Amino acid sequence: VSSHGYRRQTRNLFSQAFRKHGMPNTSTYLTQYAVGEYVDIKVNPAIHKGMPHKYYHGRTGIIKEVNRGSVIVLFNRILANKTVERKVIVGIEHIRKSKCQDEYLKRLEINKKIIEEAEKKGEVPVLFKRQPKGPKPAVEMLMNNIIELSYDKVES
Amino acid sequence: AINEYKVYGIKIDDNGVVGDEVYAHIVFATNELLAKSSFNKILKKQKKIKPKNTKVIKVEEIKEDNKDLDVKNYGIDYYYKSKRCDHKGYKEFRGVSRCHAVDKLLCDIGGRHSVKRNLIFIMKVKELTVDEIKKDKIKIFAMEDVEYPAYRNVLRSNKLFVSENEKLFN
Amino acid sequence: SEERMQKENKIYAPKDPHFYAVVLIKSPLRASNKIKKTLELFRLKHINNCVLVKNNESSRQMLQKIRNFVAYGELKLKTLRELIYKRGSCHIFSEKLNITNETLEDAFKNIRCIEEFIYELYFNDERFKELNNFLNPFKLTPPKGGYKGRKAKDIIEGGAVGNHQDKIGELIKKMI
Amino acid sequence: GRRPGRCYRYCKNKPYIKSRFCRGVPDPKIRIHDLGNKNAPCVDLPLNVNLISYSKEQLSSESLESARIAVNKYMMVNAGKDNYHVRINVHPYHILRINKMLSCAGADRLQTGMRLAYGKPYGTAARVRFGQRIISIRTKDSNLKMAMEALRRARYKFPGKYEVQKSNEYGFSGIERSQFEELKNNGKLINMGDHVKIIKEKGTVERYVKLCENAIQ
Amino acid sequence: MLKQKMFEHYKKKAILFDESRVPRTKNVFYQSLFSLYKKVCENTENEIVHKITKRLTMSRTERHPLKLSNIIEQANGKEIVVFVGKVLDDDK
RNA sequence: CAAGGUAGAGCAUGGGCCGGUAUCCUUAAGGAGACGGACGAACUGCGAAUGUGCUUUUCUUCUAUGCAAGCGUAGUGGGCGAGUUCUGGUAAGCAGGACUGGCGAAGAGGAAUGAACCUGGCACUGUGCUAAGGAACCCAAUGUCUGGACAGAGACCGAAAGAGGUAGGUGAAUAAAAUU
Repeated sequence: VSSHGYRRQTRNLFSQAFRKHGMPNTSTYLTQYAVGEYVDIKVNPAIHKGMPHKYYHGRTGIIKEVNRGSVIVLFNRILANKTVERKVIVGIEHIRKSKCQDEYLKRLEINKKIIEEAEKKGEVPVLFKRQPKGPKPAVEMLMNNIIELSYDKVES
Repeated sequence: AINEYKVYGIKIDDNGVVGDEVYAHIVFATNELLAKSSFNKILKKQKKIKPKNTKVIKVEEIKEDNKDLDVKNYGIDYYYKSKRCDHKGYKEFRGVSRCHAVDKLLCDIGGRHSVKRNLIFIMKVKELTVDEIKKDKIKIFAMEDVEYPAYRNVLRSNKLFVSENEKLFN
Repeated sequence: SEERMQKENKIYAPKDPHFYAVVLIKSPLRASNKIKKTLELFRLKHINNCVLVKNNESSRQMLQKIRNFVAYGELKLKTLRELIYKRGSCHIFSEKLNITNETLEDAFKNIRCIEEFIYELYFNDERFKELNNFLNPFKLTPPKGGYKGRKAKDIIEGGAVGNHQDKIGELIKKMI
Repeated sequence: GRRPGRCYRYCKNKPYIKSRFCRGVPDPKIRIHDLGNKNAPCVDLPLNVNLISYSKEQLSSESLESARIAVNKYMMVNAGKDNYHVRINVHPYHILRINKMLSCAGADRLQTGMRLAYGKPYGTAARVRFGQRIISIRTKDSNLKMAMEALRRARYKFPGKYEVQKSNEYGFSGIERSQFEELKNNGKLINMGDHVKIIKEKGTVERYVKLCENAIQ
Repeated sequence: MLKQKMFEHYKKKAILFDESRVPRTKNVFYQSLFSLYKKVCENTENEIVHKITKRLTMSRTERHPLKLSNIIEQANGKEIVVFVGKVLDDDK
């Protein structure tokens, strides 16, 4: 039978990668955080204070409050077939800034131009949506340089 | 019945006609969809272009003339998959078309080796003169030297019961 | 065009069409919930239903999941006409109705006869959503003369499900 | 005595090896793997013949020992001691278990039936897969028909299908005969007993020179 | 285009009277008043009339009462106020 | 856009099997060895497919005969089976988990018969058509073409090991019809 301590089953998780042992780099400490940013959790096994519980490893959430050397992040979780919000305390050594909003922020920068012109000249924005890839395109071909294919390889 | 088709196709990426080459393939199959299927199969095994990066530009049927139904000799090079491995071989047939020759091979191997038609691959089909014939089977029929009588009886009428004194067969 | 092209030793291959046609061949009652949800989003509900779908990368991945239940392919104009004329019908919101001049004029302010409808549906890409979502799913009969093999095998294997390409017209023409 | 071979034929369980976790294991019956003229140079015994598996199963250490004796006795009588080398390729690392139970059962203080059923070590076997080389011979080219007949005798000691086949390779090198001759002439080979090392244009020049003075030619 | 058309339809249908609801009281004076409003609803789209007709069908507990001062507090500068319920005195 | 260490692949720290040329150390034995072959549920240097989460309707597609906070209150808390996989056991219509549909609580047509298999989800009538499975007769609908096969065989049916008969493929010879 299995046990139920705070760091159960973390032999693979919570171990350093090959040729990457030691303390964190300066960039870790010089990064500034703000309320409302999206942030991503990855535990560093060498630091023993401010570690989250291993369920949260590799998950992304939103910063709710900022303190001297730690952050409070909001998560959601299913328990007993219902949704529950959870507020997780994490030290700054175990977090990295998330990339999940990157494309959306670029798109907002384009929208922000159009939405002004749409008051002056038009009435409503064109709004620049994405579209999924359509059907295969048409082609005009010169028809020299033909290559033949054959079952010449007998494959003993 | 079996037919002969020739399929043509090119590579495409996020943009068109990414290579200036065109690829071709002659195939014996029952219809166009079974033809297109074979083209995809060969491209992926001899090169590495998967369907999402290909486009077929043309499919054409190939047909002979032979208004007088003249009889010709053909040799065929083939392989098939068994339980052990892949088996190569050569056999000779007679007929009024390349497709008539090919349908007789497919029937033969199914009869002799218990194989479904999709596990047989044709490598080459060649039309031959009397001096070219290698194996024993067709040579007597090619040199025009055969007559034989009828072994099977044939019914005279569609009726189920007939009078004892009537003629029954042929 | 074909003459001009051949007269200069060149081949022309047109762009793939904007929509596929889908027919529900076999029963979904034991499929998983993920399959059932996908069929709902394509508006397919009973055996021998037929429906039109936009050719697009999202649609092509939905079809990959349901390919063992459905026959699909591309439809030229002659067969599209026989379908709409012999089995077409429409709806406003919860009212089901026959395609008539009054109902077109009401729904689409500039389409007035059933021939203009078919023309826009085939040739104008940017109105497809509005034009398609007006038609109810087509209710077809089983094919005349039956199916030749075990219909649950792939078309390549000699059954009836999968991609029939340019040749779905032959299945639909036996089912109108 | 022993249980019949059908009890332990197929590879049902995960590998299980002698280790800190598993103690009180008996020694395997096979202990000797090479026979004949072990250190004969690669060039001197060109022909290679193998027993090959057409099955996926476990081979007991008792069966491997019986086959060794069978193959060796034949070659020794017919080929002569200095003309051949035999190798048995597979090693019996897997441990089998038994859940031993009393004959006078039904009632005892010992925990009877399927209570606490995990077994104790019983013996050992080798685990084998399709297309694997189980026994290998190298000899003179005159001894083809002899080597064939030697390996035939092993085929009756193991469960399942096995075939005797002749190789393209020179000796216990991995090199096809055609290619070997083409490298031997032109000076590229160094002898290392039963196999060869290939000289390449890779290191420092003074090492290259020192290697080449040692070549087989 | 279509997504907007759809939502604007749902929003409307969420306001309009259901026409398969009826008050449970055996009071014939109350049932008279409902009949008037019902016949007005089927000849109009005006949201105030629809809201009133839906509220006459709700239970005694759903028709919770208000005090005079709270009406004035919620009147937000209007002259006429309407309330499907009973108005009580505020002693303050 | 994140996280993961299974299948495959490998044997660089740790465990661990057999044999080694030159060379080296002693002996005049043995040992070491520039290397090859064989391996681990508690070995890893590399690493899938499928599955999981985050953002965006400023992203396709569907959507009101639809969702639904809150309040009151029922039954249930012996389960069993199929497909894919796993652990204990010589195994078991055996004992115990995981994932997606069932029978329980599911009729109808088909596998001669069968809780769970194939087709396919039931208000009540009438005319047409198909599925699965069939088409000498029992019993509604049957015939055709091409090869094999002779055993009171097969259509329903057991192993390692094998000769005999016959149909074909490939590779060796010899040839004054062919033959091995």
